[PDB]
Amino acid sequence: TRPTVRPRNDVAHKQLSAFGEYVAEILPKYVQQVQVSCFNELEICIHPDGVIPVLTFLRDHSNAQFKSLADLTAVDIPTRQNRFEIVYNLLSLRFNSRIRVKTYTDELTPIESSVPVYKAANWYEREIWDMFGVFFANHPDLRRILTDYGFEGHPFRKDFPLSGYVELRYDDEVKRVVAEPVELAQEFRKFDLNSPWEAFPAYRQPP
Amino acid sequence: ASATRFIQWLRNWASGRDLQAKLQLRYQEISKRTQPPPKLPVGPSHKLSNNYYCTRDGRREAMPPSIVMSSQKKAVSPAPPIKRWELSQDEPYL
Amino acid sequence: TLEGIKDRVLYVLKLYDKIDPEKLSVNSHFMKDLGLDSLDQVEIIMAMEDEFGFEIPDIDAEKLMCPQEIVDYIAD
Amino acid sequence: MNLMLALLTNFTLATLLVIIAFWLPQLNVYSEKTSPYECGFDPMGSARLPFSMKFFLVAITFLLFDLEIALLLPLPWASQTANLNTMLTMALFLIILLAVSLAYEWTQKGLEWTE
Amino acid sequence: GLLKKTTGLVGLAVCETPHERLKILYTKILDVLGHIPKNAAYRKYTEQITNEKLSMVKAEPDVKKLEERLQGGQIEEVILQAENELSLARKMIQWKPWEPLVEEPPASQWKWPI
Amino acid sequence: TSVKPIFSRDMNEAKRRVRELYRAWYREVPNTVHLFQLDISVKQGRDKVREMFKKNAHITDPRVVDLLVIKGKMELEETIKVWKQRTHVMRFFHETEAPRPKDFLSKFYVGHDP
Amino acid sequence: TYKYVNLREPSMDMKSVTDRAAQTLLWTELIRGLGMTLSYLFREPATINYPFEKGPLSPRFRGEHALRRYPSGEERCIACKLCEAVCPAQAITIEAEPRADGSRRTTRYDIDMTKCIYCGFCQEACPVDAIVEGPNFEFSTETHEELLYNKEKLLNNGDKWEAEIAANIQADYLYR
Amino acid sequence: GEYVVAKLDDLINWARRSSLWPMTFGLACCAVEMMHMAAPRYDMDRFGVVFRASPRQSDVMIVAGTLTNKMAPALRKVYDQMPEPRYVVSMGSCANGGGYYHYSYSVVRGCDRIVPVDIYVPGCPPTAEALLYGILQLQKKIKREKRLRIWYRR
Ligand SMILES: CCCCCCCCCCCCCCCCCC(=O)OC[C@H](COP(=O)([O-])OCC[N+](C)(C)C)OC(=O)CCCCCCCCCCCCCCCCC
Ligand SMILES: CCCCCCCCCCCCCCCCCC(=O)OC[C@H](COP(=O)(O)OCCN)OC(=O)CCCCCCCCCCCCCCCCC
Ligand SMILES: CCCCCCCCCCCCO[C@@H]1O[C@H](CO)[C@@H](O[C@H]2O[C@H](CO)[C@@H](O)[C@H](O)[C@H]2O)[C@H](O)[C@H]1O
Ligand SMILES: CCCCCCCCCCCCO[C@@H]1O[C@H](CO)[C@@H](O[C@H]2O[C@H](CO)[C@@H](O)[C@H](O)[C@H]2O)[C@H](O)[C@H]1O
Ligand code: SF4
Ligand code: SF4
Ligand code: SF4
Repeated sequence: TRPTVRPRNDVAHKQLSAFGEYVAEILPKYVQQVQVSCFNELEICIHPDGVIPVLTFLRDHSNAQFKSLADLTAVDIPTRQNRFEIVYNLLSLRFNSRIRVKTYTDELTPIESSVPVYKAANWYEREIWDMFGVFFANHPDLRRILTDYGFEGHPFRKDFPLSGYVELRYDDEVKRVVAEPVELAQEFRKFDLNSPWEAFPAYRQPP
Repeated sequence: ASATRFIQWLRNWASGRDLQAKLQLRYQEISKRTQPPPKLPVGPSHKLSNNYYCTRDGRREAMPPSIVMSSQKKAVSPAPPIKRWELSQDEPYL
Repeated sequence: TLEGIKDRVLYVLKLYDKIDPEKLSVNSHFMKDLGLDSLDQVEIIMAMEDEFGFEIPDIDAEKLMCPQEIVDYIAD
Repeated sequence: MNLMLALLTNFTLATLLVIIAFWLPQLNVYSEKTSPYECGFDPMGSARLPFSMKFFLVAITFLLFDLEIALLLPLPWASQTANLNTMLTMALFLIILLAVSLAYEWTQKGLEWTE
Repeated sequence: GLLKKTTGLVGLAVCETPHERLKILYTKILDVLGHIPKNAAYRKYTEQITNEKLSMVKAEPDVKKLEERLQGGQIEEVILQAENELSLARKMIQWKPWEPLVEEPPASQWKWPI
Repeated sequence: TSVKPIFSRDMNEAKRRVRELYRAWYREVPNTVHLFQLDISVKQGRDKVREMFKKNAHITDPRVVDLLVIKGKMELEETIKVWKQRTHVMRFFHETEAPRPKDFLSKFYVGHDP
Repeated sequence: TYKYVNLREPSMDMKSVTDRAAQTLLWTELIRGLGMTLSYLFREPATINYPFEKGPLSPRFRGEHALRRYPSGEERCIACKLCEAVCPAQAITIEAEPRADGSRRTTRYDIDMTKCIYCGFCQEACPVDAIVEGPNFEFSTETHEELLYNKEKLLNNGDKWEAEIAANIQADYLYR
Repeated sequence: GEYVVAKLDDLINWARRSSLWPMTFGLACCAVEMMHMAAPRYDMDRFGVVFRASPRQSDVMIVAGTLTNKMAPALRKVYDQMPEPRYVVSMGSCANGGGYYHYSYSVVRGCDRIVPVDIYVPGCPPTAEALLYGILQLQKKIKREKRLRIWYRR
């Protein structure tokens, strides 16, 4: 018990590993990877076709009972062929446990809407569509939720610029708010912070 | 604190409490605004020996995730079922 | 009212200004002779819905490519 | 006369105040300033569109109850009659029938607003 | 044991005959699982946990004691879970997730960091 | 080269969706000018609709077309339900933009941008 | 553990029933609520008499920025740019060069006070206590441009407020 | 002549600054410190400052928080719907110049791109007392107006 180091909990690591292979055994059609992190978080990585079967099994199965959808988000990784990682964070009140389910898609491929599994997903999927452009099929009412009406682009994409492409002001001539190409009085200053020396050997990637 | 006895009585009766014992205006029961200097303690790693950083480096004990299954016997649940909460003995019914 | 159908249809096409009324003929093809594009054709079809007052589903609409074809469709 | 004088003064003063209010201040009128208010965003449709009344049945019953008072307001004068035996019976009769009508509408859910 | 007046959860009505209702639902689940292939892990695992729950219901006639044994909250919560499991079993027949993986991911689809 | 469709399985199916959207936009312009009290004409608005459809006439991916129609339908829903304000509707006309000459010499005089 | 906030079945004895009928008809619980606001009417109000009376602050208060000096009058800032790097709002802009005597000093030190989040990170990062957030919070202006501070403004703030700034730093530096 | 209009300015100015009614209009964090200025310790009402929800019955707009592009047309609308004279107080870094979201694609870099601003109150958020300083600074601005004196000399 060193004061500055986070303690490691191995009973949970074993419990999550056991349930991880339990899920993989039951749903081999869709499960591609199962892993447990060093802070004890189980992640299931699945084929996108299995969004509804996997989530439904986790919600309803007596040994799962993940009744609460904590969060549904996406991550943009431009280097990947399927750049968008879709992340479901589920909570089980019965077993006081959490699980993360991950799938993927690209710009032109839709994902089945999980609203039929969790009604919480309605606005989460609207946010993912609005900020990343990932279309969800058979969504009850898909449309922008966070951006301005008529806004073009998906800001949370890595290739979308931080300050966007347009900006607003009030023009007295036309007596309304107008949109114009963005010019900044002070450009945002890019900082190169990365140290040129490796920090974490344990995560080194083979050459 | 300057209220007269009659007014103290009146607002006590109207409220139904003894308002004077727990006034909401602060007087001289608060800490002084000039305090003596502190002398704060140091942490466990303030040693001159037996203190090599490589024995107390949390970031370097972090490891990548354990791959349980990669596509490259009894049933289990994620954890034991949660115990049912017990009612409070302090005040079970508000 | 078959006789009046032909007259009404050509009345619509006269209003539409993308086409020359002297170039116009009951057999002239919208895309070929008249030089119109697809959207232009869609606009013409909408103008007929307003006139004869009934829907012209897209499956039907794309076939109607000459003034004569429209009058034939109206008959039903 | 006095009453007519009093009413004229009251509404004459009110009109004078409105006149002053409209011609004293400096005005700057333009379209956006005078556009209909609705929390910063343009109104969606006309405010002249029909506005459903959920208490419509209570509103009609008010018309019938609002005429009971005309029949009952003479009661202080009626109490001066020689024929008090007939009075009290008829006064109590009207109020009871008014109470019965209220009970009927109440028990038949006429006072519940439509959803 | 005297019947409850409330389950404590809004919208979850108190069940008058929990033991019989559970036996009906557990039997139905076992009937539905008979149409799944014997080698499917869903069948073997769901049958196992189902038979353990059904055995408890048949051996404990007291609703309080039975709730303590099932460890699933109020007995009406257990009935709801049984209904949810039965709903899943029917869906799994259409999905057939015991089939082999539909598709491998691209080479570095799950590699992190890049 | 086998991918999951969005709606239309091929260009012919996609184009039908485009024309259905175009009709809806064409029919809505008179209401938009009336409802938003725009000073433009019904012709000016309909010309703008044509211009927005014409700039995407070179697409040959049925999936890219389906997304354009999806965004067009959402764009129309905001207008009809008056979620957009007049500022949002008039952003299509860039009324406060000083025209930017597109010839080499005019660009050469004004700055370094190509 | 848990407790029930609203799960009590009221008693049905004629005294308790009659007590509640009196409550319904005589408005006793609404009268009781009137007693509470009456009691407040006769309490001394908590209002202070601003600007003649001020609210209490602490030596850690994060207010208007100022650039400080050494007792000799030399500037403490050595253009290390640690404050500019840590600024979460990118509100700091710095340029530096060797001074006429070779000293490492800034020729630009701007704080855009309409970008700043008054977070105090800059005074944590500074290794020489050059940039601080002083105790002044009453510097609202009539124009936006007046809130774009350059080095001359910030140095004047340091000279203006140094007497108080030094005393506050003296009271709190042992917690840092 | 000069003496009468001089006193008349003093009167209309005194009435306008002694009876300042801000629009009930807050945007984000800074609206919390606006509440604390209405709370007992500072009691804005004692200066004659009273919140009123309707723009028609408001004299001051206190822009208290971040102005996004989506909100910008609405803020301009309710400002235009105030009768004159009207004043705008820009409260906090976000309203003053975008602040900590200055470089965001969805934020207006200062509410003075949308409305004219009389007073800028710095801080993130300005303390309740700092806002009260700004309101009293706006009052002293109104005390210096010379509407009739200038009219007389036209
Ligand atoms: C309970 C009842 C309470 C009633 C209270 C009534 C107010 C009592 C205090 C009155 C003091 C005087 C108020 C003057 C305010 C004028 C508004 C203003 O500031 O505008 C600036 C203007 C100055 O405008 P300007 O000429 O400098 O420029 C205007 C153009 N732009 C906007 C481009 C700058 O003042 C005036 O124009 C004239 C000042 C008149 C002052 C004397 C009042 C006479 C007005 C008579 C109007 C004629 C119609 C009769 C109306 C009935 C009158 C009783
Ligand atoms: C000899 C034979 C004699 C025959 C005659 C004998 C008659 C004596 C007995 C008559 C009954 C006495 C009470 C009469 C008053 C009316 C009582 C009443 O109406 O109360 C009920 C009413 C509704 O309450 P609620 O519980 O919500 O509804 C019932 C639930 N289904 O409750 C309410 O009205 C709620 C009111 C809410 C608003 C209150 C705000 C003001 C409260 C403070 C005012 C205090 C009183 C001030 C009086 C001023 C007088 C000048
Ligand atoms: C659904 C229909 C419901 C109908 C309900 C009608 C209720 C009526 C109840 C009876 C009301 C009057 O009841 C009657 O009042 C008169 C007083 O005015 C009384 O009469 C008494 O006082 C009068 C004068 O005041 C004397 O002249 C008389 O000698 C004396 O008997 C009667 O003794 C009493 O029986
Ligand atoms: C002579 C004057 C004085 C006599 C009183 C005259 C008015 C009598 C009013 C009607 C009284 C009986 O008729 C009334 O019917 C409704 C049926 O919807 C009953 O029941 C209803 O009332 C209450 C309040 O609406 C609800 O909480 C309840 O859920 C509902 O069942 C009332 O409890 C009863 O009071
Ligand atoms: S207080 Fe924070 S935001 Fe302001 S200048 Fe310092 S570091 Fe930057
Ligand atoms: S103010 Fe301090 S931290 Fe900033 S550049 Fe100067 S010495 Fe460095
Ligand atoms: S200025 Fe600061 S407190 Fe005010 S809204 Fe912006 S971030 Fe929040």
